[PDB]
Amino acid sequence: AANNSEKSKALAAALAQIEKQFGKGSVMRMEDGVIIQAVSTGSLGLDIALGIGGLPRGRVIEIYGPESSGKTTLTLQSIAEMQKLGGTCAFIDAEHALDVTYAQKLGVNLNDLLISQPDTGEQALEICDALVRSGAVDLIVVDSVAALTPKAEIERLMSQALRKLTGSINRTNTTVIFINQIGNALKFYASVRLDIRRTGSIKSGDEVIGSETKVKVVKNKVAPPFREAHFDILYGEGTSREGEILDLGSEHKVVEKSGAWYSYNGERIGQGKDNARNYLKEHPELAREIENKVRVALGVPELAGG
Amino acid sequence: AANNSEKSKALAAALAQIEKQFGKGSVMRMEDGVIIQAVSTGSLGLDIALGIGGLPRGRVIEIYGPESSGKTTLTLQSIAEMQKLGGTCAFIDAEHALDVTYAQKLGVNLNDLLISQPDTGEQALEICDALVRSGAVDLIVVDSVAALTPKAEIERLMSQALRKLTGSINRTNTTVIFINQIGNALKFYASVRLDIRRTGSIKSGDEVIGSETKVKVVKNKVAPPFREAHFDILYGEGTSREGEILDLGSEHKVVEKSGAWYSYNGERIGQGKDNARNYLKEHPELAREIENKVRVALGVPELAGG
Amino acid sequence: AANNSEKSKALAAALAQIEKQFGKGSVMRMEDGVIIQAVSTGSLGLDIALGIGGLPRGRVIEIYGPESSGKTTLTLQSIAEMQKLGGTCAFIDAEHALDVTYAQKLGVNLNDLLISQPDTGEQALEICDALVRSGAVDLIVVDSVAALTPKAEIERLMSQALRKLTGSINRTNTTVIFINQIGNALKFYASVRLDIRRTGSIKSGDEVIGSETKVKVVKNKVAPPFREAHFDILYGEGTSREGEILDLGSEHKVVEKSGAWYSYNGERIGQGKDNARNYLKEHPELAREIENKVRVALGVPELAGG
Amino acid sequence: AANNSEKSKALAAALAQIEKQFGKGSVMRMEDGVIIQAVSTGSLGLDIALGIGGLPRGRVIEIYGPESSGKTTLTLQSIAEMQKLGGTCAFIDAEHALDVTYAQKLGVNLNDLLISQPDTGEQALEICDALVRSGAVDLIVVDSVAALTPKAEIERLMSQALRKLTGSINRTNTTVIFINQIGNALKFYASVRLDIRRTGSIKSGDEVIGSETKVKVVKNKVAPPFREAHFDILYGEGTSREGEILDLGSEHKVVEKSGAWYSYNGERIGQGKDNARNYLKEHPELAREIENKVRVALGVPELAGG
Amino acid sequence: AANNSEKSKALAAALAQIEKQFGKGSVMRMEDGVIIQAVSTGSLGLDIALGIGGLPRGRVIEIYGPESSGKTTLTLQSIAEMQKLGGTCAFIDAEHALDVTYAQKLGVNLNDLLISQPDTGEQALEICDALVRSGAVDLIVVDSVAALTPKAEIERLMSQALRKLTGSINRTNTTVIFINQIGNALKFYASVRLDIRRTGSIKSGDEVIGSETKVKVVKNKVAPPFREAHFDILYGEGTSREGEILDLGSEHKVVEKSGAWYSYNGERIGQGKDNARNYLKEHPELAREIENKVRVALGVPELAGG
Amino acid sequence: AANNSEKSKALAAALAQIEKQFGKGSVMRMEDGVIIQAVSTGSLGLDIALGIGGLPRGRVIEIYGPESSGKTTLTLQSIAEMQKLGGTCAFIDAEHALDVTYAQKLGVNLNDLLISQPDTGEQALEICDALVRSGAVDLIVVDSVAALTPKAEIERLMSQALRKLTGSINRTNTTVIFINQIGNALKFYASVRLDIRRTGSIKSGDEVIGSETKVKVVKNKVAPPFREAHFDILYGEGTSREGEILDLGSEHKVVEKSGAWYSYNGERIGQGKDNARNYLKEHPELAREIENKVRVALGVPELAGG
Ligand SMILES: Nc1ncnc2c1ncn2[C@@H]1O[C@H](COP(=O)(O)OP(=O)(O)OP(=O)(O)O)[C@@H](O)[C@H]1O
Ligand SMILES: Nc1ncnc2c1ncn2[C@@H]1O[C@H](COP(=O)(O)OP(=O)(O)OP(=O)(O)O)[C@@H](O)[C@H]1O
Ligand SMILES: Nc1ncnc2c1ncn2[C@@H]1O[C@H](COP(=O)(O)OP(=O)(O)OP(=O)(O)O)[C@@H](O)[C@H]1O
Ligand SMILES: Nc1ncnc2c1ncn2[C@@H]1O[C@H](COP(=O)(O)OP(=O)(O)OP(=O)(O)O)[C@@H](O)[C@H]1O
Ligand SMILES: Nc1ncnc2c1ncn2[C@@H]1O[C@H](COP(=O)(O)OP(=O)(O)OP(=O)(O)O)[C@@H](O)[C@H]1O
Ligand SMILES: Nc1ncnc2c1ncn2[C@@H]1O[C@H](COP(=O)(O)OP(=O)(O)OP(=O)(O)O)[C@@H](O)[C@H]1O
Ligand SMILES: [Ca+2]
Ligand SMILES: [Ca+2]
Ligand SMILES: [Ca+2]
Ligand SMILES: [Ca+2]
Ligand SMILES: [Ca+2]
Ligand SMILES: [Ca+2]
Repeated sequence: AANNSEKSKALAAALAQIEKQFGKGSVMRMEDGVIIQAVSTGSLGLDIALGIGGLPRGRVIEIYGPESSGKTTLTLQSIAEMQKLGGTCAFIDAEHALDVTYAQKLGVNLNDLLISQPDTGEQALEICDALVRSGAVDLIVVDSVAALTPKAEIERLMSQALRKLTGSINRTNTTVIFINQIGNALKFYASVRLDIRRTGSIKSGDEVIGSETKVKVVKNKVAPPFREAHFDILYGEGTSREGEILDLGSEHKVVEKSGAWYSYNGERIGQGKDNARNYLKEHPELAREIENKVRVALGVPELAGG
Repeated sequence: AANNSEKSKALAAALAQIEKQFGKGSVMRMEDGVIIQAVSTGSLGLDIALGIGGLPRGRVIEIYGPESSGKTTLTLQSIAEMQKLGGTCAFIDAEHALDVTYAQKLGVNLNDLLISQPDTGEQALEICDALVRSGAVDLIVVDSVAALTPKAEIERLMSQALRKLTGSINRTNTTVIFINQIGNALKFYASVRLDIRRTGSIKSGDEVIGSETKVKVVKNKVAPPFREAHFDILYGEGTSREGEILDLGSEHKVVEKSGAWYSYNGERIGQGKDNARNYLKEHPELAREIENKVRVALGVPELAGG
Repeated sequence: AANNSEKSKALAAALAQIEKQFGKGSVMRMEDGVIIQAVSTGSLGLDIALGIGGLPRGRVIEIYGPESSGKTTLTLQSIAEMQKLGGTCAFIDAEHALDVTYAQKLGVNLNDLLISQPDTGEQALEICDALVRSGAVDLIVVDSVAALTPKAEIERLMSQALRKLTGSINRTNTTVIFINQIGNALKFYASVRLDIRRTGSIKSGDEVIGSETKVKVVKNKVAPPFREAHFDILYGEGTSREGEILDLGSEHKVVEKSGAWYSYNGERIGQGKDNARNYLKEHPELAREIENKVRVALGVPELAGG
Repeated sequence: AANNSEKSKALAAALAQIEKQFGKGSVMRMEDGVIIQAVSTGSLGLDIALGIGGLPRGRVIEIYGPESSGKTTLTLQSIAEMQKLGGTCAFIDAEHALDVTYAQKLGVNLNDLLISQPDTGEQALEICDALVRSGAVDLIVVDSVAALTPKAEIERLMSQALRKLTGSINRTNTTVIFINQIGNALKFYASVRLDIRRTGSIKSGDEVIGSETKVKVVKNKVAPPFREAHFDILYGEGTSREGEILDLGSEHKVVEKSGAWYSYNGERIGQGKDNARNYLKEHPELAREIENKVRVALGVPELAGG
Repeated sequence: AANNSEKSKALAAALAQIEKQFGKGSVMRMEDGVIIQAVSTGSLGLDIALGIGGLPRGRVIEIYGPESSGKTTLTLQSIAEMQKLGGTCAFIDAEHALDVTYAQKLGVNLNDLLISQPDTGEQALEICDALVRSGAVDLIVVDSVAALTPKAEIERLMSQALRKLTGSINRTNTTVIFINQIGNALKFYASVRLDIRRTGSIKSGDEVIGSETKVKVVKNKVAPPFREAHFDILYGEGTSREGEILDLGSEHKVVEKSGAWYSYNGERIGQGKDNARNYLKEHPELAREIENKVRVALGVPELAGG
Repeated sequence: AANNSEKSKALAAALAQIEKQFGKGSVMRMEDGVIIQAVSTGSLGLDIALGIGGLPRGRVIEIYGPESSGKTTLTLQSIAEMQKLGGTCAFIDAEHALDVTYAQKLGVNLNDLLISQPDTGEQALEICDALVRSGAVDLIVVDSVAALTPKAEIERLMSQALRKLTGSINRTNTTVIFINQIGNALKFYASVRLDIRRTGSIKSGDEVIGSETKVKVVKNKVAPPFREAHFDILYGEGTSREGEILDLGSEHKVVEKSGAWYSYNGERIGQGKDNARNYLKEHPELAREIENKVRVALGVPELAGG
């Protein structure tokens, strides 16, 4: 009774003192929402699972998973989203696999993309630090952890580098994403860790044209962890974000399914999911409007409209 | 003399204080007119009997009467009228008898009609409350009182629900109509109670094509009670409102009967009542113009023209 | 000399003060013309004798004379003229003698004619007052004075009624004509009093087809009194107005008689009076043009052309 | 030398000042031409002698001469010419000799001719004044001066009348011609005075069919005086104007005499004068064309062609 | 350790005392930058090699080198730059080779250029002194050392003159440049000595249109000596300064080479070096903006923008 | 050595004592400048030759020379200059030759000019004395010496008069100029004596439009004597002062000759001397600005600008 009031008073005061003393995000409740500066992953479901609506800026991010699970796709979409915000992006490459026609399809502006193919793991982290320290680079993607071979071996690395790097990152608000194939110092320094995997084939006839994808946020220091997103990745197209908008939009009653049609605000979008997705692809301002309504319904920060 | 002046002064001051203290409509004179936000019943005669020109918005309405007397017809017309105003409508159904071809003939837009077929009487009133609380539903029809069986029985309900519901209704201006076949808590919470019954057959040859209908306003908190309306309900067509317009229009000298013809503003409408009704059906803007003149002559608020 | 100037100055100033104090028309000179809103009697000669070109609107008119002298004819023509102006007319009948084929021949539109056959003299004047008070009736004919029997007798009337009626008439600009067969309160309230009588037969062979008619304006408050008009009334046709136009037109040099022909503006109208009258009947716009020239020559207001 | 220049400068300036001060026509040179609104006399030779091509409008004209010299003929032709211009004419007759078959032969439209046969000389001049004052009469012929007997005698007249009449004539542009048989006040008020006389017989066999006629302009205030015209007047036909056109036309080289033929513009008109005159009578538009060329050659204003 | 701190303390204090006692620039470190009032040489590379961004004002300058190496070009550009600053310039000529079409192409305003062709070496230095002493001449070019023949010979000079001249120069802030063909007193008095030579031909086909040029700063009292600049001199155009801006701009990452294009601030300048140079020639405010960014990157004072 | 120092010390002390004892101007060096209250002669060259920039105020001036050499011109210009200073002027005339259109062209305000034509030489000097003694006349011109005939002769004069007059002149600061045609007492009392003569014709075609003029200051007590001025006097225009400004201005480097143009402060004045003179005439404030710079360069006091 007064026991319960006394107990809730004490919990609140402790939670507040913990946040003051150890920093925001140090203790959360598992289903907490958010009251934030983020860059979209290009997946609405993943932006929602992240709680703040995207990857947090000025932080270290790790994305790991088996090859062809969607890691590079997610980072190229993040680059395209950051470029849309007006930000400058760099790709530090130790894998030599980038396909720039694909990057372009995902919205990356290659004219403005910085690229580095470093001579060693040391050199990769030092170049990464130099770009962070410039104060003029907004997002860096490092591909990939394992490939970051020490000079001695070519003829604790991660750990001292990450110490130096995180120092720089905190001063300049640069976002840095490491792609890791499936390293340990990363586990503590990262504010967000994503576990991505293929969960099924998508097929046209017996031609596979894509993959069902699951991403789990296994570490999240800016909103509660362990949320998941499920979306399609289509060959040549990346995340089917328009599909997410229709699915989540209909689920949360923003978008109507009227017989065979998807409709929004009393107007038809398309007959069947493929037609409706294509219409949203052709009408990106409408797509963004609907997306933002879905974000608001779920308590997730909006993206830029306009 | 001065006795009479003193007496009239005292009556007026008491009536004014009663209205201030107990609310408008608490004491009226039986033939009072009105100085109001209403939705039409689809019957001109009933809108006139209601005094304010329709059902009052933000209030509870009860419509009761024997089966096939016209209750569902009146509520579907009210839905069509509310949709014409731009309002969102819901039908909460415990009778499983709705005919949507008929609803469409009466002008209901099924695309925009919310529908619920609840699992119990409790569930019906809770869903009704949730829709009222949304602030986004303008009119709810609940069919029907008796059918609202308590969960325990399936395996005071009305009374506590109506307490909660009327609280919500007053905050959001939602209109809620209960259809009752021939419950007690309704008698006090309802601002308007309608008693509807069939009073005769309408025939083509020996084929009955409709029914003469009488509606009595047995409770009216927004204008004086106990007025009545008489109109035809035709199978497949609902209230013969064009017939009411010609009848009341001619009665109150707005519409002329010139020999065999009905005429308005010096122009023929049709030869005989059937032809004139059909012409008004084909010329709804004229029908509304004449209807509104009749309303004005009787001291009843107008509907939207245009 | 200066005596004459002083005397004319004094007369003028008195006449002006009398008009200001007692109202226009209170003192006139017997051959005064006019500087007016009127409705034609259907007789050009009578419209001229009235000075203002017709009966004055917003006033009481009395027309009296022996039966079959032309009273009803004059009032039906006045109705037809008022309807031509767009005005609404009523006939209050205590004589039960109206012939509506004749009324139609005289140009009355029966569709728009209000009719009343009152239960008593009181009822006649009360209905007359109600029509005046509507503000929507332009001309009322009351037939006839003597027939207006008091209720008590059926089982001062005129006088108190005329007091009330003239009050209403002055507010609404309604014209009211009383037909009187040959009452006293009428003598003062009437602005115009007409004395009409038959003065001779008109014959085809030994078949009488009409009557020579004399109307004397015995009271005139809107222009000088005691002028007279002489015209034919033909069975089935009313006043021979085309005959008046030719006669007065030729008299005042507007219309030419060239040998056997009547001519206007250098063009033949017809050979002999009957042919010329028929031509004007067939060419009413020409008839009106010539009529208006005659009115202008005599200092009488014009009618509508077009 | 400079004497001559100084003298011509002074003369011109005086002539200009005289015209400004005393009016146009006050001083002229005897052979002056003209730079005018006129009505033809029906004689080309006389229209030329008048300088302005006809009698001046808005002026008083006197025509005097022995009986049968051609006075009435000239005035009837002037009437016919004025009617051709669209003007309204009046004949004020104290002689009782008019032959209207002759007037018609000369082109007078009797339908439009006003006629007066006054009771006295006074009455004649007063009617003349009233017609002038109308502003609607273009030409008045008064026949004849001597016959204008004073009332007293029947049981200075001309002089006070002419004062009043000339006042009216100047305001309204009416032309007034007085025929005088062979009065003194006329000598000064008239702008033009014509002296007409027979100078010889015209014969067919020993049948006289006409008369050689001489007209002298003894007073002319609109162009120089004392010019003369000589022409034939034929019984029943008036002035032989076609003969004048051929004579003056050939004299001034407009018309050719080719052997026995008269020709104009390279085309034969007729063999011998009689045939050529008749052809011009039958072809009045050609006659007018040739007449106007002759007028132009002589510096005389043209008539209407068409 | 503390040995090193003690040693660095002592060096700094000595360097500071040397500067105070012998003057700024007396001891420098070879790669020192600068913390200055300068006039541009018209070569960005040479302005950079000079450290302060141009020739120092209020000082003596020597420029020496073989004929046609670019000496006169550099001094005419310095004149044009000084005139751009609003300064008054003089050219003292003992060589008689000036081409003023070329001077104009290089931006010299001939209207404001003072010119002297002295009678002897003595007279040249005395006129130079008089111009310096005026306090109204900002830059003097003396062409050329060897040609400055003593009067006695025409029928130590430099040394006593330079003593007097440097006294005047220090009081008035006049800049004086001596052109020397390849004198000894100059070696000590000069604050800056430039060694310029042709190092190669520039060709269009087999037509030589210019020369590769090297300038070495062999003496520099205002910033460290022995730096070098390499640039093109084109016949008729002088130093290719726009070429320097593109080269140094791209080298120091201010200007982008994107495929075949040079670009700055995200906007194309031109396809290939010639087109980009011409664009900068046509857009001098942009050229200056880019030049100044390059200066800032290298630690060199800026020029006036605007 | 010390001989030279002793000698220069002695000279200076003697010169200083001579000035104290005999008055300023008693001993000068021939090329001395000046350290003064003056009125301009209207000639810049003459104002410069006078050393103090004009005639000295409060002194006697003699101007002598052959007729038409420019004496009257110089005195009328002096009057115009004195009036410009706000001073009151008088002209005492024994020659009767003054042309006041010319005086006006030279800038004399005739409204304010006092004039006297005395009866004798005695009377002239007595009136001159009375005007001086008023304390209210600033400049008096006496024309002319020879014409100043003694009364006895009409039926030593100069000498006793000049004694009295110079006494008055010294008290009141009046300037008095005597014009003398080519008297002895004048030679000593005058502070300034001018010898003016024509030295050549100025011609347009073979029309002489003016005269080259030389003025020598043969006596000067306020600055060194014997300086000369040469200027044009143009018929109707007086001294060509704008021409002097351009000539002396260009000579002393204030005004530029740039090709065919005269220019000042970088702005064109006119193409050729005539155009430049006219521009300065139209822009008197500029003319004065340039004139004053020339005066300052020569060590001569300035005139009022503004
Ligand atoms: N160049 C490309 N063109 C078209 N689609 C591509 C391309 N690369 C990848 N994809 C799509 O994205 C899916 C995952 O590829 P992605 O490179 O994003 O994963 P990854 O984990 O970075 O791969 P890896 O480990 O092989 O370097 C692929 O299965 C394919 O459907
Ligand atoms: N589906 C329909 N099609 C055509 N006409 C109908 C239909 N339903 C009702 N009507 C007309 O309206 C009349 C009354 O029906 P309505 O359903 O409005 O009354 P109710 O009181 O709600 O009925 P119940 O009590 O049977 O559910 C009927 O007699 C019929 O004439
Ligand atoms: N029904 C009719 N048809 C044709 N002509 C008619 C008719 N009624 C009247 N007239 C003509 O008009 C004349 C006068 O009739 P009117 O009714 O105008 O006079 P009244 O004074 O109103 O008559 P009463 O006193 O008989 O009611 C008649 O003599 C007749 O020539
Ligand atoms: N009625 C006529 N019919 C034919 N020709 C006529 C007629 N009247 C006149 N003429 C011709 O005109 C000539 C002159 O007649 P006119 O009447 O013009 O002269 P007048 O001076 O007015 O005559 P009077 O003085 O006789 O009244 C006659 O000689 C005749 O040739
Ligand atoms: N009059 C000119 N027109 C065009 N280009 C010129 C001209 N003079 C010089 N140049 C260009 O500049 C280069 C060097 O000439 P400049 O006179 O600047 O050198 P310099 O050392 O002063 O010459 P010199 O020693 O011959 O007097 C030439 O090779 C030529 O390309
Ligand atoms: N009235 C005038 N109009 C125009 N120019 C004149 C006039 N008077 C003099 N000048 C110009 O000035 C010149 C000298 O005249 P000015 O009268 O100044 O000399 P002066 O020595 O006083 O003459 P004088 O001895 O004849 O009285 C003349 O040659 C003429 O060019
Ligand atoms: Ca809808
Ligand atoms: Ca009607
Ligand atoms: Ca006619
Ligand atoms: Ca770019
Ligand atoms: Ca004054
Ligand atoms: Ca210049």
